[PDB]
Order: sequence, then C-alpha cells, then structure tokens
Amino acid sequence: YKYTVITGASSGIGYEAAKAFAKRGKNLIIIARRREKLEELKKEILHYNRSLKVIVKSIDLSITSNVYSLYDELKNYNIETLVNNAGFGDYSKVNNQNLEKVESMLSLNIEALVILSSLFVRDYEKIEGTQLINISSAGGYTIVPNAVIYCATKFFVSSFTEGLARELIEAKSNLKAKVLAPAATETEQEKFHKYHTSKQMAEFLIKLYDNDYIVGKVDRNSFKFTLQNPIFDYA
Amino acid sequence: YKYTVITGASSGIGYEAAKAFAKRGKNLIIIARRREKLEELKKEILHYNRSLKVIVKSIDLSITSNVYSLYDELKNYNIETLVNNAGFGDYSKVNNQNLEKVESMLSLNIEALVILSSLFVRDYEKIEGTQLINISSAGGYTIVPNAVIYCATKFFVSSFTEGLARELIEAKSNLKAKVLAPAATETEQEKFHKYHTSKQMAEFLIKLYDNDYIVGKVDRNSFKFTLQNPIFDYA
Ligand SMILES: NC(=O)c1ccc[n+]([C@@H]2O[C@H](COP(=O)([O-])OP(=O)(O)OC[C@H]3O[C@@H](n4cnc5c(N)ncnc54)[C@H](OP(=O)(O)O)[C@@H]3O)[C@@H](O)[C@H]2O)c1
Ligand SMILES: NC(=O)c1ccc[n+]([C@@H]2O[C@H](COP(=O)([O-])OP(=O)(O)OC[C@H]3O[C@@H](n4cnc5c(N)ncnc54)[C@H](OP(=O)(O)O)[C@@H]3O)[C@@H](O)[C@H]2O)c1
Repeated sequence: YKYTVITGASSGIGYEAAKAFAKRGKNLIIIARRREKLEELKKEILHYNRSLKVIVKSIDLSITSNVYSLYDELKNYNIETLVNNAGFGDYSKVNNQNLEKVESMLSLNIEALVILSSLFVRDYEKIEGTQLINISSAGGYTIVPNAVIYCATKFFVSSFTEGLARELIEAKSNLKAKVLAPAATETEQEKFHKYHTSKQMAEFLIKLYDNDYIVGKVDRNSFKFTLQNPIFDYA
Repeated sequence: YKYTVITGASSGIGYEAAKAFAKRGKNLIIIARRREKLEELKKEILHYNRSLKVIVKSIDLSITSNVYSLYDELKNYNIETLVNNAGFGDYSKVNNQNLEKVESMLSLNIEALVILSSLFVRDYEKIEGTQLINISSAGGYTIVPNAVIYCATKFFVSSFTEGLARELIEAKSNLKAKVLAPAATETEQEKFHKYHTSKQMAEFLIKLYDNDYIVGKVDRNSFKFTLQNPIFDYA
C-alpha cells in the first residue's frame, strides 16, 4: 500500500486536503499536534471509505528532533505524496514582535519543511509517481506590510521549492516538486474582502497535484488561481 | 563611546569590514568562533589606531541561546551599526546533501541574523544615526543550480531585509536597514573567472553604509556593483 502524508492535517487546508485525497482513494498519514482532532478526521474518512488506511501521528514539528523521528517512523510506509502544509503566521511590526513566535515560524515553516523535503528527496527521488507539494503563500512572492518575517519564511519556501523542482527536472528524476501559494483564506470584514475557503484551497492543491506545473498561485489582487512555471530568476 | 558590531569578523568580508570601519575611526565589537583570529585582528587594528576600543566576543551563533546571550552582553554598549555577516554556504544536490550542514546554515544564515536584527530594531529604531546591514548574496535574488538551500536562505535574508527597510521608512524610524548582495568572491581556474576579493567587498559595504540606498548588489554577469532600490515585489 502507498500513503499520502500531510502535515498540519488537524485543521485548515491540510484537513481539507486529507479529505480530498481520501475521496481519490488514497491512504493517509495525518500529522499535527492536536491528537483528538486527527482522530476525529480519521473517523470521518473511514466512515466515508472503510477500506482506506489512516495513520494518526500527533507530533510537534517545531522541535527539530521530532522532525527526524517522524520521518524515521515513516520508513515502514511507502510514501507516494508528501505535503508540507504545517505552518504558522504572526503579523506584527518587527520592533515589538514576539521573538518566540518568530522562532516558531522559523522552525516550522522553514526547518521542518526543508528537512522533510530533503529526506523525502533522498529516499524517493527515483521512485515513479512520487510528488512533493510544499505550501508557501502569495506572500512568498510579494512582501506584505506587517508580515515581514512571515513573508521571508515563505520566500524561503518558494525559492527552495522552485530550485528543487528545477534540480529534479534537470536530473531527470521521477519525483516531482511543486509549490502552492494561497492568498487570503478563512484562517486569516469577510463581507467586503475576497478570500478562499480551506476547502477551495484543497481543491486548488488537487489541481496542482494533477497537472504538470511547478507553481499553483492565487493572485493576491484578483484571487484568480493560476497554474504556472517558476517565478523567481534562475541562473 | 559608540560601537560597530560585526559578526563573522575572523575572516573574509567581516574581517576586512572591521579594518575598514576602524579606518573610519569606529570602535568595534568583533564576533566569530575563532577567538585567536579575532585577537589577531584586534592587534592589527590597534597597531593602526591605538585609541580605538575593540571588544572580542568568541561565540557560536548557530546555537539559538547563544544569540540571545550575546545580545544581552551587547546591551552594555551603544551600538551605532550592526553588520550580520556571519554565514556559510554548502553546494550540493539536495538528494545527498549533509543535513547537519543544512541545519547549521539555517541556524546561522537565517535564525541568528533575524534574531539579532529584530532585537536591534526593538532597541534602536528611534536612535539617530543607526544602521543595520545584513549580508545576503546575489543568490538571494537569483536561484543558482547546486546551491538550492543556500540560495533559499539568502532569499530569506534579502526579503526580510527589504521588508524591514521599507517598514522602517514607513514608520519614519531613524534606524536604516540595508542589504549587501555579493556575487563570487575569493572565499568560493581562477584566471578565467571574475570574482571580488574580500577587501573589495568590504569597500562595497562601506559604499552601502555611506549612501541612501537599501540594496547594494553585484550583478552576477558583469560583476558591476550597483546601489539600488528594493528588488522584490511589495504590496
Ligand atoms: N495568505 C497566506 O500566506 C496563507 C493563507 C492560508 C494558508 N497559508 C499556508 O497554508 C498552510 C496551512 O495553513 P492554514 O491556513 O490551513 O492554517 P491552520 O488552520 O492554522 O493549519 C495549520 C496546521 O498546521 C498545524 N501545526 C501547526 N503548528 C504545528 C506544529 N508545531 N507541529 C505540527 N503541526 C503544527 C496545525 O495543527 P495543530 O495546532 O493541531 O498542530 C494545523 O493543522 C500553512 O503553511 C500556511 O502558512 C498561507
Ligand atoms: N556569492 C555569495 O553568495 C557570497 C559570496 C561571498 C560571501 N557571501 C556572504 O558573505 C558573508 C561572509 O562570508 P565570507 O565570504 O567572508 O566567508 P568566510 O571567510 O567563511 O567568513 C564567514 C565568517 O563567519 C564566521 N562564522 C562562521 N560560522 C560561524 C558561527 N557558527 N558562529 C559565529 N561565527 C561564525 C566565520 O568565522 P569562525 O569560523 O571563526 O566562526 C567567519 O568569520 C556570508 O553571509 C556569506 O554568505 C556570499
């Protein structure tokens, strides 16, 4: 059996992504801190399709050692798709920002994502049908006032993922890497401002998965979702 | 007594930057792991100008708690300029990259720089004459094959620093933030390929310090150094 691994599966995009992959008949490994929420999701998925396998892994990915330990626990499973979706944003002027929150953004949005991505590439680069999908942000391509550090973490995610995707293509690897860049969603007034629901964003994630473009990005102004080629300059 | 604080001062750009600021009459706080190298630099500086105050701080900035401990010690001094120059690079394909090296790159190139930058902004944003200079890379604006993770760390540094610089301007803060983006230097056959020496880069750093532009960048193709406005898209 093959598995789709989703971090940040207890709420938001990751929760709806788990449901979307389940509707496609995928076995799932769902990871987040809130164990009860993950168990709730598992029950919903199995009530929908009793034949699926769903593995719950409650773990804090902001601790480096937990990232490596999670990956080693996953070695007993054939991973078809890894979605690095867990992440955190904190909006503030830099001068009075809570630096412990900053540390969290760095550990989760950058470190956990790059380590899990790199371990997955190491082991699965040559395996047919594999996909790595990293969740960035439209703010990983445009700096947004009051989100300077958060945006910088997403510039990391976008540039890392584009670079890796192009490296894999140049190497003729079987594994593909792709980046999803949501704009405003319900997890961030609603009467006057455009946003996507988490369910809509999971649908866009499936579209990215199903197509052969590296970038799936929501324009921050028009809210149109577009599949497109890498955005950043490349040597 | 005011001080210019330079991380990564034991060799390379930071070493030459220390000498350049000493020639401008600045007292210095010089930081790196190799205490003996910092002590040698101090002796070279005082041979030139015996009246300068030069404080040696040997510390490993890849350890989070050390970054905060260092900043606490720096509270004993009036900091005029902070230069976040300590950094390193590792060139590899992702699939076989040393992840210990990756962790160190993340900790030093991103975490130490963002923490020290943010603490400095908190305390000095309203203090006339202060400057924060972060050392990125031309690879923080162009992704370079075989340097995917390194480039992503520098995309972080560039986007963080541009965002912060614009935030300070919008807030009418006295503190200025700027980013230096070197291309190839001697720290990275030779007779066919252009590069800047560390001394030349330190001269470009002084030019950035002296002028009214946020970005000082070496074009990867022409090796021309240009002072310019922020490069990344901004909302
Ligand atoms: N405009 C934007 O930039 C934008 C908008 C929407 C989404 N996004 C991105 O999309 C991703 C999903 O976000 P979302 O909107 O769905 O928000 P969300 O509802 O807050 O989901 C975040 C997920 O990550 C989990 N997680 C958080 N911290 C964790 C930790 N230390 N260890 C393990 N898991 C952790 C959270 O669950 P637990 O608390 O149970 O651990 C949750 O399942 C994120 O990368 C976010 O940055 C970006
Ligand atoms: N084209 C490019 O991308 C490019 C080219 C050149 C330079 N740069 C950037 O310029 C900066 C300076 O680099 P450089 O060329 O001058 O290289 P370098 O000669 O290797 O200098 C690096 C400095 O950082 C120090 N340092 C390294 N690790 C440290 C740690 N854990 N804790 C504290 N200090 C540490 C090193 O001294 P110790 O070993 O004594 O700690 C040294 O003083 C870096 O940010 C680098 O990324 C970029």
